Amino acid sequence: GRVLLVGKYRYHDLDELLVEYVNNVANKVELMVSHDKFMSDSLDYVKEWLERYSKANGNRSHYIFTFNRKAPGWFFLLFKLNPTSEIKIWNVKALPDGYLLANNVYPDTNSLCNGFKTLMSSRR
Amino acid sequence: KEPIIVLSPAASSLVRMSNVKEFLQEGKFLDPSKEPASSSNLLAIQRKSSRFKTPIKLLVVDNVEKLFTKSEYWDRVVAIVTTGKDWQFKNYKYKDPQILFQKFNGFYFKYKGDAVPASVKSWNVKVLDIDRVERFSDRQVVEQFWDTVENTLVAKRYKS
Amino acid sequence: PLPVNLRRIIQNAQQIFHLDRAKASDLTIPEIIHGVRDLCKKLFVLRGENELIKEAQQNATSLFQCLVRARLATRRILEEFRLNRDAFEWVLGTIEAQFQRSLVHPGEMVGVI
Amino acid sequence: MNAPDRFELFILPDDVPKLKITPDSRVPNCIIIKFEREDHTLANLLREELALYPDVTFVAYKVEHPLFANFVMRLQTEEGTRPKQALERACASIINKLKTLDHKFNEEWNIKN
Amino acid sequence: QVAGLNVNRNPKFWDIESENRDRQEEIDKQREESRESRVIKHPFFHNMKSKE
Amino acid sequence: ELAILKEERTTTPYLTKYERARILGTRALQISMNAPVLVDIEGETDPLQIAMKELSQRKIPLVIRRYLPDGSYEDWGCDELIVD
Repeated sequence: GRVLLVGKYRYHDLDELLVEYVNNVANKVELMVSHDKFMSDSLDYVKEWLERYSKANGNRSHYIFTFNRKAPGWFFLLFKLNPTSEIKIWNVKALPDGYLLANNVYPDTNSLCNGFKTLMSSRR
Repeated sequence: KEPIIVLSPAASSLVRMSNVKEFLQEGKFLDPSKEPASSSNLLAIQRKSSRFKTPIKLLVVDNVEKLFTKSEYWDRVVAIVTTGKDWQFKNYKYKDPQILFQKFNGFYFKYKGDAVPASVKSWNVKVLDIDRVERFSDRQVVEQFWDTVENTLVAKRYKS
Repeated sequence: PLPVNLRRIIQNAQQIFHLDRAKASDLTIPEIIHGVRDLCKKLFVLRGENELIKEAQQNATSLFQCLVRARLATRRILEEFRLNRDAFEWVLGTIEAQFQRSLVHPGEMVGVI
Repeated sequence: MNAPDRFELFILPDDVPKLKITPDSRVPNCIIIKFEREDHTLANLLREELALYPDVTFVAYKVEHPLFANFVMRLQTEEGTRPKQALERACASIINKLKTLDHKFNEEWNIKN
Repeated sequence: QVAGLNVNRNPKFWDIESENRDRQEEIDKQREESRESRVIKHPFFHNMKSKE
Repeated sequence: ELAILKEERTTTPYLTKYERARILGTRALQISMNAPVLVDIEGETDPLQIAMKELSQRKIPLVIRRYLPDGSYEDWGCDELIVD
């Protein structure tokens, strides 16, 4: 087909679609993986590690990222405010322009972390 | 400051980052479809010429979005490789292909006997043919490409 | 009259690779000898491993091999033409390809011609 | 039998535009103009007028075939000037030249009448 | 105007159920069609299943 | 019996001009008779041009059978014959 649509994104050829969408998504995924707050292990192990780290460091709120094995192309953001606070998981989508969290597009992982902290502060 | 050679990130390109080093430098052409994809978008090659006493070091860049933040980098561009696709030039210095191709050297690589795309014929770019079977002409084609590039380099009075 | 023009090939190589200037060649003598010797065995007019086929194939290219050896001598290559390596493999490949292209095509109605 | 109508030399069909302009991308700031139902009378006038402008670096025309009434003109100006503006300036300048020529001829004819 | 015949369709002497069943049989036969595979020429295109 | 094994094929490995012309004609006719096309067509519409495009990419699904004078023959695929 002369016109290709991937959600709201519109492309004109297979190579254009590939380069503009898939390469950017892969780069953002690598940036998320290379980020200091990433863990590719299983969700239960991520929850256990977060619980242990929060119990050991109950003076701060800890957030980590992990793979969304059920929904490919997504990420689970698990954050625990304190040992007494329940672990809350948020959904992050790997988009070509960045990461979509709470209907907000963040160009980089550090920008995503700053936005998450600002959202937590505002909701608090 | 090393000059820059720009390649098309298109998958149909006959010259990609995976096989650019063996082609432009070593003179041997390999099919890029069979070669594994290269993770690095920056590469460095060495050119030996009779016009220059010493070999010239050049930088090969596939995507200019993350490497052309400054306008002064465009002064180092000595060759542009395109696949005849308009969408390559969305983020370029001259978003119109024509002006880019009068202000820069454009090269299009096609197999011998294949028909040239219409947009390529409407642009000011050189056409370089690579035979599908015989491999001795790869050095000749590379020599033509480097002849054009060296003419541009000498015209720019580059220091090496 | 003989196939594939050698003079044209050599001057094309000289123009392509810029074989002017007093620069010294990097083409060793054994490469020249072995390259020409191997080229004189890849001019296939007849395919097959039969001994009689090999004898006919050797007979069919005697004059042309004499021409090639007369032109691509060691002294002439190093001094008169001043080819370098890359020009030398280019010349050998071009000679082989043009010779293959100059053969007669099965199905010619040569009697009427 | 196959002779075309003579009025086709100057009568323009409705679907055929009198003047089609297409850019020439091989060189910067160049256009190709196709005049329909015209010949050397307009073409040579325009060409020799434009050749004198300092900002016009290339101007030429050709009639592809005498049996077809059209010609194609190539124009290529400096960086500052758009070629179509140069063509308009040429047309206006020739019009003024013809106007003053007519006025002077009328004066002379009245004097010598 | 399709069933222009005046044939008495009394259930006592006419098997309406059989004719109806045959009618959905033939209508489902009409719904039945054919499909074939798609061929695309692209370096990164491969005719594979999801698991494949 | 009459067929010659692939290992002992001694004819030329190149597509002669007569074979090229006949292959192009047959493929063009078949395409004009609504045969499937094995290459992607950008904007081409002429059957002969599509056939030439197929031949350049070694995608023509035809076999050349070369008849030796004694009656034996060699079967060459158009995908394994070298074309200039």
